[PDB]
Amino acid sequence: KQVSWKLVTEYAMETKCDDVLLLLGMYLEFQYSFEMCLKCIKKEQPSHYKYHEKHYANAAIFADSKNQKTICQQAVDTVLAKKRVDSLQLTREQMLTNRFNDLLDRMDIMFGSTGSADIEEWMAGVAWLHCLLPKMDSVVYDFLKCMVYNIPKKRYWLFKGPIDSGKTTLAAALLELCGGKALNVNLPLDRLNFELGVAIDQFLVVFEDVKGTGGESRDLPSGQGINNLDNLRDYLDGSVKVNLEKKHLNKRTQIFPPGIVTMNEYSVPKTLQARFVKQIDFRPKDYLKHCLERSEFLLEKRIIQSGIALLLMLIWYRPVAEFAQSIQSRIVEWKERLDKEFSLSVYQKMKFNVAMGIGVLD
Amino acid sequence: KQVSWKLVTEYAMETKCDDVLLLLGMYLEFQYSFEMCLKCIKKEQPSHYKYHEKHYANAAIFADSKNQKTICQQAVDTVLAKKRVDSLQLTREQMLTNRFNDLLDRMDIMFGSTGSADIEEWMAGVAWLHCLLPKMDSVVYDFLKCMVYNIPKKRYWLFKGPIDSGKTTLAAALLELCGGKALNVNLPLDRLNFELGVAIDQFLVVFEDVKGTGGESRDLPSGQGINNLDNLRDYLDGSVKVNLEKKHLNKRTQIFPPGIVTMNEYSVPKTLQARFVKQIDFRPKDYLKHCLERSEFLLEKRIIQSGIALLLMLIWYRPVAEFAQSIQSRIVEWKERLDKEFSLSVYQKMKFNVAMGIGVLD
Amino acid sequence: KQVSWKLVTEYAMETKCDDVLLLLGMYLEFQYSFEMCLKCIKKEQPSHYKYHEKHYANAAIFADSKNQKTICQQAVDTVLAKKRVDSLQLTREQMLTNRFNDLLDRMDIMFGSTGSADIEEWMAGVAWLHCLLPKMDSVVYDFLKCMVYNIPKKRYWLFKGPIDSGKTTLAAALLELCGGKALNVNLPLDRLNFELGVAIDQFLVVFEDVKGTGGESRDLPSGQGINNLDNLRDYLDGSVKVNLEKKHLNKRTQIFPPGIVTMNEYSVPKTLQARFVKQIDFRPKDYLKHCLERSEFLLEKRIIQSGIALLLMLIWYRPVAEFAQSIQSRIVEWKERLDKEFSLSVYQKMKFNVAMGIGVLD
Amino acid sequence: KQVSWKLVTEYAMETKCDDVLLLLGMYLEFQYSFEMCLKCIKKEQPSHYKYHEKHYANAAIFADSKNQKTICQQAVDTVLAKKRVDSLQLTREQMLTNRFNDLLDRMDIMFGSTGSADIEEWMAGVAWLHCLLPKMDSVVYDFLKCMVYNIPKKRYWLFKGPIDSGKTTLAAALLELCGGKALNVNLPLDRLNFELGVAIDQFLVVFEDVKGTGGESRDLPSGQGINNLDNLRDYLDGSVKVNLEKKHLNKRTQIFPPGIVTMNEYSVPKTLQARFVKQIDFRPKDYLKHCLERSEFLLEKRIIQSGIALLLMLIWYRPVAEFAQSIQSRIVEWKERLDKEFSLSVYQKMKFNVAMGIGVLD
Amino acid sequence: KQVSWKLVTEYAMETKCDDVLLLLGMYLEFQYSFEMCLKCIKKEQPSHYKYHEKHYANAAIFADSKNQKTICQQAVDTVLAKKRVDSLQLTREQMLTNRFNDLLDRMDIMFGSTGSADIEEWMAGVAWLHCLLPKMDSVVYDFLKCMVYNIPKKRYWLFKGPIDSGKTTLAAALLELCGGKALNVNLPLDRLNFELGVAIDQFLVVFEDVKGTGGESRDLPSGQGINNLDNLRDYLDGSVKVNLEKKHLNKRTQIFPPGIVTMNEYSVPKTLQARFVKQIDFRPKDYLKHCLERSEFLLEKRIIQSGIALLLMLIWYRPVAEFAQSIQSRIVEWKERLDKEFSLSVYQKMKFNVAMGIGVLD
DNA sequence: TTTTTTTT
Ligand SMILES: Nc1ncnc2c1ncn2[C@@H]1O[C@H](COP(=O)(O)OP(=O)(O)OP(=O)(O)O)[C@@H](O)[C@H]1O
Ligand SMILES: Nc1ncnc2c1ncn2[C@@H]1O[C@H](COP(=O)(O)OP(=O)(O)OP(=O)(O)O)[C@@H](O)[C@H]1O
Ligand SMILES: Nc1ncnc2c1ncn2[C@@H]1O[C@H](COP(=O)(O)OP(=O)(O)OP(=O)(O)O)[C@@H](O)[C@H]1O
Ligand SMILES: Nc1ncnc2c1ncn2[C@@H]1O[C@H](COP(=O)(O)OP(=O)(O)OP(=O)(O)O)[C@@H](O)[C@H]1O
Ligand SMILES: Nc1ncnc2c1ncn2[C@@H]1O[C@H](COP(=O)(O)OP(=O)(O)OP(=O)(O)O)[C@@H](O)[C@H]1O
Repeated sequence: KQVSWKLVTEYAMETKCDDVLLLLGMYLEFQYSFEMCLKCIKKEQPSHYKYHEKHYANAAIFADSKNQKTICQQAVDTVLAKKRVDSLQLTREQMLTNRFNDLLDRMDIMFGSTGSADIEEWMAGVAWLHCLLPKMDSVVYDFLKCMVYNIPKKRYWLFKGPIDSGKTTLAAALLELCGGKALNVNLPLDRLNFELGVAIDQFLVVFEDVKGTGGESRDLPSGQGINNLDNLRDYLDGSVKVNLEKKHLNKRTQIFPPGIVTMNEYSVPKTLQARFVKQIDFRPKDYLKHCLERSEFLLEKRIIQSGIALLLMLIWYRPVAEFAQSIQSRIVEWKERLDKEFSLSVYQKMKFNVAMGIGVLD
Repeated sequence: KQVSWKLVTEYAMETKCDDVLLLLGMYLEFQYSFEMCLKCIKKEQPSHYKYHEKHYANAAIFADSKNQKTICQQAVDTVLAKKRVDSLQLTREQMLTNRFNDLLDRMDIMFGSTGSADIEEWMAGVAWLHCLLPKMDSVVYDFLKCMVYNIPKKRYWLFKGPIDSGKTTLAAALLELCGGKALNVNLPLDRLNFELGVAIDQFLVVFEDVKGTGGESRDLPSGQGINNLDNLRDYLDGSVKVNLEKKHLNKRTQIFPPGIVTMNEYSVPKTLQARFVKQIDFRPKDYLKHCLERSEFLLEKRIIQSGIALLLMLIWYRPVAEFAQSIQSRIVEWKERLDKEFSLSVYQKMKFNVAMGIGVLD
Repeated sequence: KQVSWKLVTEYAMETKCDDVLLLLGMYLEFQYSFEMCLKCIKKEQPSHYKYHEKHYANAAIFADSKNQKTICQQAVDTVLAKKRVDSLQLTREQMLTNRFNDLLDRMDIMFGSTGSADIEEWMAGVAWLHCLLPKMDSVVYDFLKCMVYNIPKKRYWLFKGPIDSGKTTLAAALLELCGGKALNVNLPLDRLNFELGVAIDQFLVVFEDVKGTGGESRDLPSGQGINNLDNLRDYLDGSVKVNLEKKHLNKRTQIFPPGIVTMNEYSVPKTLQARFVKQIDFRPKDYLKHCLERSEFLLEKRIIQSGIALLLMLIWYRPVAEFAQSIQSRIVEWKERLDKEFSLSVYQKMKFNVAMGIGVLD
Repeated sequence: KQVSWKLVTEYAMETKCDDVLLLLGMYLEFQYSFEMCLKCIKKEQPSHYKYHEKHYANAAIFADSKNQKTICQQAVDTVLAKKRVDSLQLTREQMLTNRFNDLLDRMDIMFGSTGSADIEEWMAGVAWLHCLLPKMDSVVYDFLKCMVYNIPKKRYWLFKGPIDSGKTTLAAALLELCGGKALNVNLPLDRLNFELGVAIDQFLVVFEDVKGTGGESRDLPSGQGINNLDNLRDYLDGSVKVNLEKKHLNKRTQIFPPGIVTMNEYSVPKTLQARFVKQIDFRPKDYLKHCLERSEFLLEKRIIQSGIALLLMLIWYRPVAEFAQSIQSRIVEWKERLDKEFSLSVYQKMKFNVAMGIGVLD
Repeated sequence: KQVSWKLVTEYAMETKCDDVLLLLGMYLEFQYSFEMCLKCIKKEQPSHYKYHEKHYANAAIFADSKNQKTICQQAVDTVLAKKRVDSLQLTREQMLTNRFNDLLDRMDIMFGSTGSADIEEWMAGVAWLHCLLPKMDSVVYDFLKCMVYNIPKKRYWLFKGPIDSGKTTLAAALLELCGGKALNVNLPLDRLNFELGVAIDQFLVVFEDVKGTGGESRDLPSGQGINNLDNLRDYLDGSVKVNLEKKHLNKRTQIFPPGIVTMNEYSVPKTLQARFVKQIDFRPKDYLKHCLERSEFLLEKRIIQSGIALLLMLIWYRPVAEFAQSIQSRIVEWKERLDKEFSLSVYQKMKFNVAMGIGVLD
C-alpha cells in the first residue's frame, strides 16, 4: 500500500513531461475514477485518457502522500536524463527521425475520431506556401539536409526582403518542424549572453529581423545585429565548441546549433554575407494577400505558421525513399490518406484559387 | 537487500563520467536484462556494452530506490575528488601524459581501425596545419616546454592577426592536445570577478579577442579589453595566488593559469609586456584557403579543429624522449604503424600540394 | 564497526587540508590494502605514505559509508576554524613564523627529491641578490623588524629611483618573502574608494609609482597621484584605525597596514616626505644587470624576484640569534646544507663572478 | 553519553562570542587534558584559561559529536537574540554602564599581575591629555552626559582647528570610550546614501574633515561636505526618525545618533553653525610637541589615542557619585589603587614638566 | 515531556512579535523563576512582567530543546500570516480603529500607575499644537476622514511654508497616528524605482521636501522631485493599480496609499496642483518660538511630534459619536479621566498663555 | 549564495 515511484516514472517518461508542476497536475487527475472520468468520456486529451485507467490505482495512494514534490522530482529527473543521454549519443539523422515520429503521432489524433482538424484546410496552406516561391518543397529539403549534416562553416541561411514579406511566416513553420528556439540579436553588443544561453541542447535556432545599421533613409531603422554577427563569427562557423550558461545551474559546453537569420533589405558585409551558405530574398505578392483576405480561417487556425503544414507538403511532393527507413512505413500510410482523400484536381482547384486571389476554397 | 553505492562509484570512476544527469541516465539503461540487451548486441556505445553484463544485478536494485540522485552525487563527488587530487600532486609532465594517453586510446579504435577514419585524411590534416606556420612543429613543442615548465614571464603568448587567420583555431587545438579553457574579459569587471572559477584548476587558459577600449576607432569593435589587461597586469605576470571570486564553482588555489592572449589586430599599450614569451603574427593567405576549399574534409571531419591533428605531427618527427619517460612503447607502436605506412616522401605529396595550395588527398 | 569521524578529523588537521574535495579524494586513496600501496612503495607523497598505514582500516569503512561529504565537511570546518582562532590570538611576530615555514616547506619542494630546480641556481640568486645593495642582508633585517614593530609614523620606506632601477624587483622579492598587495593613486578620486578598499586585511603592501602632476617636467607622467597622496596622513602613520570598503559590500574598520612606496623622481613636499621613515634611491648599476644579461637562466627561474632566495640569503648571512627561537632548529639544518653544498669557495666564486660582471655560474 | 548543548550555550554567552567558526574552534581546545594545558600554564587568554577546566568533560564528548556545527549555530543564535533584546530595551545610560564594565575588565588585565603595561606609562598619557585642552576632564564629563541624554537639537559638537591640532586624537579616544563610527561626507550626493547607512544602530557618529568651500583663500582644499551637512538638518536635529540604507538591503527607520564634526578653519554658514551645541577649537602648541618628542612611548604604544586613557582620567578627577551606581563599587577600588600608586606631587610634577616641553619622566 | 509550540505561538500572537531573534531573546528570559525575576519585580517591561509566570515551565523545557530556532520560525510565521489575512480582509475603518486601540493601550501605561509620563505635560503639548493652525482639531478630523474613505483624486494634501514652520512636525505626528512611511522623491530617476517599494502595504505615505526648480529667484535650491511627481500622476489620484518593487523580490501590485506632500514655497505646475484635495499654509509664529524656549520639556521629551498628542487632541475635543463604534466605550472613559484631571479653565489658561509666548506651565 | 543589487 505504497507509492510506486516506478509507475509514476513510467508516466513521466511516456508523456515526456519535463515540468514538475505539469507532471504533478496531470498525475493528480487520475485520483478520481476513470470509470466516470468525464475527460475520458469526452476523449478530450490523450495524455489523460490513454493513461487514467492504468494509473488510477497508483494515483489514489499518491493523493495521500506527504512527499509529493520529491516523487515528481525524481520522475522528472529520469526524463531529463534520457534527453541528455540522447543528446550525446544519437546522430542528428536519428534525432530528426524521432522528431518526425513525434509530429506524426500528433497527426494521429488531430485527424482521428476527435479528428478536430480539417485536412482540406491544411492542404490549402500547403498550396499557398508552395505557390510562395519557385520549387518550394525542394528548398525545405535542402535546408533539412544541411541541418542534418551540420556542415561546418556552412551552417546558416539568409532570409531577406520587405516587411510582411513572409519570411517569419515561413520560418515559424520550419522551427516547429525541427524543434529549436528563436532569439534576438538587436541587443547591446555581447550583452546577449543569457539569451544565447537558451541554445543548450537545441537542434536549431532562428534569429529575427536584424536591424541593419544605416538603412533608415529607406525607413529601415538601425541596430545591433549586423556587428553582433560580425562578432559571433565562431558561432556562425561552428568550428569550435563554446560555453553557455543558465542560473543556479552549472555551465554547459557544446558546438553551437545551426540556424536561420531574417532581415529587411539593409546592406550587409560581403564577408559576413559569405558566412551564410544561402539566401532567400522574399517579396510581397498581392494576390496572396487578397487570397488571405478571403481565407481568414487559415490564420485563425495558425495553419501557415505550423510545421505540420510543411510536413504535409513533403509527404505530398517527395518520394518515399527520401526519409529514414522506419518512418517510411508511416510515410507510406500518409501517402495513402492523401491518395484516398484528394482527387488531384482538388489540389488544382485549391492552388488555382490561390493564384487567382479568390478565397482558397470556393 | 541493498543498493551498493560502491558499485555505482566504480562505474563513475571507470567511465570518468562527470555529470549526475549523464551518469543517472547511463546507469538506468542497465536495468533491462543484460542477456537480451539490444545495445549490447548492437555494440553501439562501449560506455554501455562493456558494463551492462556486470552492473545489471545492481541496477535492478538501483532502479527501485527513492533517492537516486543522491547516489549519483556521491559518485560524481568521487570522480571529481580524484581529479582534484591529481590537479595538485601530479608533475606537469604526468598531466600532459594523461591527456595524451586518451588520444592514443581513441586512435587505437580509429586506427586499430574498429573505428572509422582514414589516417590519410589526418596526415593530410598535418599537411594543412604544418604548412601554416614556420617551424609549426617546434611552435607546438616550444609551447609545451613553456607549459610543462610553467614559466614565469613566459606564461603568455600573444596571437596578433586578422580574423580567418586560424589563430583561435590553433589555440583551440591546444585546448585539445592540452586541457584548458577559453576566457573573455572585455567588460567592466565589478560583478564579473565571480567568473574565473572557470580558470581555477586549470593548467592553461586562452584569452579570446581583446575587444579594445580604443575599439572601433581601430576599425575593430570596442570593449574594455585593453584597459582590463593593463589593469590586471599583476595577474598576467602571474604575481597573484588565485583569490578571484567564485560562482558556486569551488577552490583550487593556484597561480593564475598560463596560456595565450589573442588579438584581431587591435592596438596595445607597451606597458602590457614583461609578461609573455612573445607576440605572434597570423595572416589569412589565400592559397591555404585554396587547398582547404579543395580538401574540405579537413573541415567536415574537423581535422583542422582537432589537437589530434597536432599529436600525429609529433609522432612523425620527434625523439621519443621529448615525450614522457614512461609511455614510450605506445608512441613507438604508433610511430611504427605510420612510419611503415608512409615514407615522408609519400605524404610529401600532401606537403607540396598544400604548399601549392592544391588538394591534399589521393 | 563504523567510520570513526575522529580519525578523519585528525588527518584533516595534520594535512591542514581545508577543501572538501581534496580531503575526500585523498582519504579514499587509503582504501587499498596498505601493505602493497604503490604510492608508499615509491614514496610519492608523505601526506599519503605517512598515513595510509595508520588510517587503512578506517578508510575501508569510509569508502562503504553513504554520506561521505558530510564527514569531510565537518573535518574541513575543524581546520578552517583553527585558522580563525589563530587569526584572532596571534601576535605579528608569531604570524611572521607562518611565512618562514611556508617558505621553507616550499623550498623543500624546490630542492626536493626532484631537486625541482638546481639549488645552486638559487644560491647563485642569493649571491646576485646580495650583490645588489650595500649591506643588503642588513637592509633586509632592517625592514624585517621595521615591519614587526609597526611603529606609528615610523612605518614607510620610499623606494625612489629611475625607470628600471630594480625597486619593484626587490619589492617583488620582498613581497614574495612577506606577501602583500599593490595599488595605484594616480587614479581619479572616485577610484580610491574601492582601490584603497583592496588593501583590506593584508600583512604588507606596496604602492605603484605615483604618476604625479609635476613630473612631466621630466615627462614623468603627470597623473593626479601626488596631489592625491598628500591627504592620507591617517592611513600612513597608522596612529588611528580607518574604514575600508568593497564593491557591492560593506565597510571594514581597522588599523591601516604598513609597507612600501615605489616612485620615479617626481617632486614632493616635505609634508609628504615627513610621513616616511626613510628613503632609498635605486638606480640600475653596471655588473649587476650585466651579469644577469649573461646569466638569464635566473631571469627564467625569476630567482631575481625570489623571496625564498632572500630566505636562503638570510640563512647564509645572519646569526642564529636573528630568528624566532624554536624555528632555529630548522634553520640549522639549512645552514648545514649551505655550509657543505656551498663550501665557502662555491659561494665566494659565485659572488665573485657577479663581481666580474660575468655569469654567476662557471 | 550526550553532549550538553546548554554548556556550549553558556560559554558562547559568557565569552559573548557570536561567530560560529570562532566559537567552534575555541570550544574544541578544551578537549585536551586540562592539567597540562600550556595555554592555561601561560595564562595566555582568559577566554581559554578561565574556562578550560570548567568545560573539559563536556568538550571531550563534543569532540565526538557528528553534528558539531549545528550545536555552535544554535549557541550563536542565543547571543544574537540577547543583543537584539538589549538593543531594543536598555536605557542609554545602561548601555554606557555596559561599555564601562567592559573596559574595567580589560584594565584589570593591563595593570593586573600580568602587568601587560605600566600604569605609570598610561598615567603619563592622562597628564598629557589633561594638558591638551583647558578643563579637559570637565569637558569629557559634559560630552558623555550629552550623549547619554541625547536631547534633540542639543546633540552635536564642533571640533574646528588647523592640521596637527590633535582633534583627530581626541575624537578617536572618545569613539573608543563610547563605540561608534566615523563617516566621510566629502562624497557627492550619490554615495551619501550608503555612507549614512554606516550610522545604523550606532551610539555615536564622527564626521571627519568636512571640506568646505573657498578655503584655498586660506589654503584649505574645498569640497562638498559643508553644503551636504546643511541639507541634513533633520538628521542633526534628531527630532524624528529617518530612513537609513545598506547595500542589498531594505531601508530601516530610526533616529540618527549624536556625534562630532572635525574640520579646518572653513567659514561656517550661520544655519549650520546654529545646529551645534558646543564649538571646541584646537590649537598647535609647541611645548606639547617638544614634550611629546621625548615621550616617544606615548605614540609608539598609542596611549594618547586610547579610550583606556580617557577612562583613567575620569577616575582620577571625577567624584564617585558622578558614575552610575552599579560601577561605583569598581570605581572605589580603582581610585584607591591609583591613590596608592601615585601621590598628587607625582602627578602634578608630570603636568608641570609637560608645560616645560621636556621628556615626561624623572 | 515536550515543548508546547502552541504556547510560544500564543506569546508571539500576544506580543505581536514578528522578529525571530527578538522573539527568541525575550522567550529565553522567562527560564529563570519569575518569583525572583528582577525584571518582574521592577515591572520594567510589560512584554515581560505580564507573561513571565505564565510561560515559566514551557520556557524551562524550551531552554533544553535542540530545535529552538525551528520553534520560533513557525511561531513568527503565524504572526505574519495574521497580518497578511488582515491586509486583505479588513476595512480601512477597522484598520484605523485597530491602530487607535494600540495607542490607547500605550497611553494607559504612560499615564498609568507606572506613570512614566505626566499627563499635564502631554496636555501642555496639546495646547501648543492646537495653536499651530486655525481650527486644528477640525483639520485633523478632516484629514482622517479623507484617508479612511480613500476617495480617488481626492486623496492628497499639500503642506506649504518656509523652513521652521512645523510642517515636518505635523507630518511626523500624523504619520505616527495612522502609521505609514516617508519617501524621498528628490533622488534621480533610476533608484526611485526601489524607493517606492517602501510604500508596499502601508496605510499612508509622506513625501518630504519635494524640491522645486528655479526656486533661487526665491532664494531656494533647485532639485528634481517636482518633475518626478508629474511623472507619477496616477500614483496620487489612486484610480488605478500600480506595480511596486523591493530589493531581491519580484514585483507586486496594489493601489498606492494616500498621503501628504510637503515643500517650502516653490512654484507648482498646475498639472501637479490638480492632485490635491486641499493645501495648508504654515506661517512661522515667533510666540511659539518663545514658548518652546521656555517650555523645553515639550521638545526634550519629543511631545509635539508624537501621535499620542493628536489622539489626546481628538479625545479632548471631538464628540464621541465620531469615533468607531467599539472604542466609544474606551473614549468615553478617557474623556472622563481627562475631565477629572483638568478643568477646562486650566486647559484654557494653558492655551491662553501660549498665545503670548510665555512658557506653558503656571 | 547567487542573483540581484550595486555598480556605472
Ligand atoms: N510575400 C507576402 N506577400 C504578401 N503578404 C505576405 C507575404 N508574406 C506574408 N504576408 C502576410 O504578412 C503577414 C506577416 O508576414 P511575415 O511576418 O512572415 O513577414 P516578414 O517580412 O517576415 O515580417 P517581420 O520582419 O515583421 O517578421 C503574414 O502573416 C501574411 O498575412
Ligand atoms: N590562410 C587562410 N586563408 C584564408 N582563409 C583561411 C586561412 N586559414 C584559415 N582560413 C579560414 O578561416 C576560418 C576561420 O579561422 P579562425 O577562426 O581560426 O581564424 P582566426 O584568425 O583565429 O579568427 P578569430 O581570431 O577572429 O576567431 C577557417 O575555418 C578557415 O576556413
Ligand atoms: N642594478 C641592476 N642590476 C640588474 N638588473 C637591474 C638593476 N636595476 C634594475 N634592473 C632590472 O630592471 C628591470 C626592471 O626592474 P624594476 O621593475 O624593479 O624597476 P623599477 O625602477 O621599479 O621600474 P619602473 O621603470 O616601472 O619604475 C628588472 O629586470 C631588474 O632586474
Ligand atoms: N595640540 C597639538 N599641538 C601640537 N602638536 C599636536 C597637537 N595635537 C596633535 N599634535 C601632533 O599632530 C599629530 C597628529 O594629531 P591629530 O591627528 O590628532 O591632529 P589633527 O589636527 O586632529 O589632525 P587632522 O588634520 O587629521 O584633523 C599628533 O600625533 C602630534 O604629533
Ligand atoms: N509655527 C512655528 N513658528 C516658529 N517656529 C516653529 C513653528 N513650528 C515649529 N517651529 C520650530 O521649528 C522647529 C522645526 O520644526 P519642523 O521640523 O516641523 O519644521 P519645518 O518647517 O516643517 O521643517 P523642514 O521643512 O526643514 O522639514 C521646531 O522644533 C520648532 O522649534
